[PDB]
This record gives sequence, C-alpha cells and structure tokens, in this order.
Amino acid sequence: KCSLTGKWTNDLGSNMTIGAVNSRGEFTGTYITAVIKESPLHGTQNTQPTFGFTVNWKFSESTTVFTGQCFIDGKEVLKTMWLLRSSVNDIGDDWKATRVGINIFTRL
Amino acid sequence: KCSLTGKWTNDLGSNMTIGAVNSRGEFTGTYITAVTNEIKESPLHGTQNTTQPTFGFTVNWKFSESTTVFTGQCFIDRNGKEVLKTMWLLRSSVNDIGDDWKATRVGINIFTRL
Amino acid sequence: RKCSLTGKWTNDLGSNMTIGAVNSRGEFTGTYITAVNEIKESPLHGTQNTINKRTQPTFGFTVNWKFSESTTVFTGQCFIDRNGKEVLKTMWLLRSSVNDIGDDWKATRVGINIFTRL
Amino acid sequence: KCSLTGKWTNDLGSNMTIGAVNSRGEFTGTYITAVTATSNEIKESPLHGTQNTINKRTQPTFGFTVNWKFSESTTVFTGQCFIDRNGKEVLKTMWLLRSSVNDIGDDWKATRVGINIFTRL
Ligand SMILES: *[C@@H]1O[C@H](CO)[C@@H](O)[C@H](O)[C@H]1NC(C)=O
Ligand SMILES: *[C@@H]1O[C@H](CO)[C@@H](O)[C@H](O)[C@H]1NC(C)=O
Ligand SMILES: *[C@@H]1O[C@H](CO)[C@@H](O)[C@H](O)[C@H]1NC(C)=O
Ligand SMILES: *[C@@H]1O[C@H](CO)[C@@H](O)[C@H](O)[C@H]1NC(C)=O
Repeated sequence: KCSLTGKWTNDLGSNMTIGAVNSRGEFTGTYITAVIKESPLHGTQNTQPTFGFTVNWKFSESTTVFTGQCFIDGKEVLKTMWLLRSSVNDIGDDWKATRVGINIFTRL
Repeated sequence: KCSLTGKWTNDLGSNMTIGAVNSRGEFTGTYITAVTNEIKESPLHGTQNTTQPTFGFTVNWKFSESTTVFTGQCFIDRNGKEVLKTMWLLRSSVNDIGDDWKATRVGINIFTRL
Repeated sequence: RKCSLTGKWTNDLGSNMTIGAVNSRGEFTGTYITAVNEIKESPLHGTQNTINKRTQPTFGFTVNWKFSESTTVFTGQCFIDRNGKEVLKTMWLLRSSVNDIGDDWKATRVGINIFTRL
Repeated sequence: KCSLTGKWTNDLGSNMTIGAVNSRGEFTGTYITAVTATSNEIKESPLHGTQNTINKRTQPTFGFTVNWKFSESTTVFTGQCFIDRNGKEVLKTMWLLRSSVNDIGDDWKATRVGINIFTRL
C-alpha cells in the first residue's frame, strides 16, 4: 500500500496528480511546478516498486525525467531524482544542457 | 527532420525501436540492452516536446527490478550524422528507506541510426 | 555575514567531517567519517572559490576512502540559511572501481547531502 | 602506464596538466577550458585531487576539484584510468558543475552534470 494514484506535494511546493495504474504498470497525470501551467506526465511502474516518468513542459522548451521508489516507515513518501534537459541550438553547447537534482513527495 | 521514429544503436551495442509520434508528442517502442537474470526486449514510453526538440522516455526492465529514464535532444552535425545525445538515471530497488542514498546511477549514451 | 567552511559538520545520514583552515588561495584539508568491511576516518582535499566580494562561495572536495577502492567528490555552496544558521548544500558522485573498461557505464552513483554545524 | 602525471586533452578541446603524485595519492595541476559559455577572459585554473591507493593490481580511481579563476563556479570530476580497445591511455570521467546562486530558494537549479574523455597530449 504505497500506490502512486492520487495527489502529491513536494519540498519546493510543486504538485502532481497521478491517475490509475493499469495492469502493465502504466500511468498518466498532471504536474504543476511552483518554481506555471499544468503539464501532462507519462510513466511506468515496475511489477515498494520503482518507477519512472517524463514531464513535457507546456510553457518551456525543456523536458524533465524523474525516477524513484515509494516508501513507508506509516507516512508514505516518494524519493526521486530528476534530470532537466534544456534546449540548445548547436551540438557544440550540448555539454551544458543537463541539470540534476532530487525531490521528496508526500500525500496531499 | 531529426525525427525519433525508426531504429537506433549506441556506443555500448544496445538497440531500440521507436514507433510513430502522435500529435501530442507521445511515442512507444522497444529497448534491447547489450549489457548487464538474462536480457530481454523491454517496452519504452516517452514524449517529445512540441526542429531539434528535446525528449524523454522511461524503460521498464522486463528482467530486473530496476527502471531507467533517458532524456536528450536530436541533433544534426559535424559529419552530417543524425545523433541523439542522452543522459540517463538508473534506479535500483532497495528494501529500506535508509539505503535510498545508494540506489541511483547516472551516465550517458549516444545513438546513431541503424 | 559570511560562511566559513572551517570546523565540524554533520549530515542528514549521520556522517561527520572536520575541515581545517582555508588558506589565501582557497585550499583546504580535512577528515570524513561516514555513518554508512569496517569504516575509518578518511582524509579529504578541496578548494573554495574566491572571486567577487562573495559571502556564500561555492566549493568542492574529494574524499579518498581508506577502507574501499572508491572515491567520492562533493560540490556545493555555503549558505546563510533563512534561520541565521550555516548550511552546506551539496551534490556528490561516488565512483567505484571496475576491472575492465566494458563495465565503466555502471561505475558512478549520484546523490545529495545537507550539512549543518556540530 | 596509466599514471595521471602529464598533459591531457579532451573531446571538447580543453587541456590539463597534472604534476607528481605523492605517497598519499595527492596531486596538483592546472586546467585550461576551451569552452566558457561566459564573457570569456578564460584563464589557467588550479586543480587539486587525489587518487586511491588500495589494491595496486588494477587501475585506480581518482577525483579532483577545479577552482575557476574567472567565474564564481566550481567543477568536480571523478573517474578511472584505463587502457582502451585501441591501445590508448584514457581517463573516463563524469563531472558536476555548481553555479553560484544568491538565495537558497534557487539552489535546486544550480548543478549541471556531464562527462569527459581525456587522452594524452
Ligand atoms: C498545489 O495545490 C495547492 C492547493 O492544494 C495550490 O495552492 C498550489 O498552488 C499547488 N501548487 C502549484 C504550484 O500550483
Ligand atoms: C541490434 O541490431 C544490430 C543490427 O540489426 C545487431 O548487430 C545487434 O546485435 C543488435 N543488438 C541487440 C543487443 O539486439
Ligand atoms: C559525529 O559526531 C557526533 C556528535 O553528535 C557523534 O555522536 C558521532 O560519534 C560522530 N559520528 C560518527 C559516525 O562517528
Ligand atoms: C592545449 O594545448 C595545445 C598544445 O599543447 C594547444 O595548441 C591548445 O590550444 C590547448 N588548448 C586550449 C583550448 O588552449
């Protein structure tokens, strides 16, 4: 009972909703970042379990991917890490387009 | 026309096929890794933002409790080659939250067309 | 108003570190005891930036594990937190040793750490 | 083979020199970057690092920090020294580049990541 379906909030104030998880682990949702337009997300959970998803920013040329795992101790918490890819015009600048960080979500 | 649809290979010998990209940027595919149970085709799911647009996708390993996410951009250069420059995160499964610090690996991959 | 790295620090996972004086050129030395084979004090070596009239400078250091074939590097900034406290916000890389170049792809781990004064 | 001392070049055109490695694995050096993405005035910058010295029968891992002389940033690199499929000596590294932010609220966006392959000059 650490199911991803429902509403989540993070340490920076951002929100996300995740809908039902189908028999093959897939799910859909929305993400609202606190630092802003709803943007759709798409992902998968392995069949406690680990999971990944992609967020296609509706207001920026970027993409973010998240991966993580759901825990209990219980309070439920998703521990994630992400990559944020910026758009560059030339291949010469590719070296500077990827940022990395973390995020901890708890239920809303 | 640096379009993701088709077949790709990487620096480590892995393959992937990506199907058509719908009006909302979404796509589906398969990934066969040359390196590590034993290895199997695994499905992938992702999205492209909407000439050299950025993209992301998740791979759900059919043979392991892990998950990998890839993000990148499609370029043309240097010699005229189409190339996807990616970075990925590979998340392993842990039993306790105390070991979470140790569960994420990071690297890169360059794909060219097959 | 400034944020000096000299002294003793603890983190979110229970680990400790001591950092000695910072010389005129930003260099420093220290020791690292990780809370997470048997664990031992390990030396660290690093630098802090000294560019503009800057009171929260960035910095980096390397830890040479005395009990493992690995290496970790940390990089961050020193803040005066909202609460008057001093805090180091860091990210790290942990590199394992592999025997062949073919396995290099799987040798690097990444995470974070927040340190506060002891 | 595979001793870090000497001169190196990378895939982006940058250079670095590393001096002698003492008994405790420490070393010093210099880094000249070919790319700034800033208002240049690019300059030699000093580096400091360490190489591991447990079980000397394969190639050891190492880390170092670069203190940019022209920018408020810092980069750290970590990696291992190999002999490659082609007979070359090669350092495979990954790095983190930390930018300076003014408030703690913007910390989440201050770290970039990538890779670099060095071969001897
Ligand atoms: C998250 O939800 C709260 C209400 O539950 C809302 O006020 C907040 O603005 C949301 N976060 C963002 C960034 O929209
Ligand atoms: C990928 O496809 C290429 C050519 O079609 C082949 O050489 C290679 O063996 C395939 N690799 C895997 C891991 O499926
Ligand atoms: C770090 O210092 C603390 C002081 O709170 C002490 O309890 C502990 O012995 C030290 N940590 C480790 C892991 O040795
Ligand atoms: C690196 O060194 C070579 C010769 O030793 C020099 O020609 C080259 O310009 C250097 N790279 C940079 C970007 O300064």
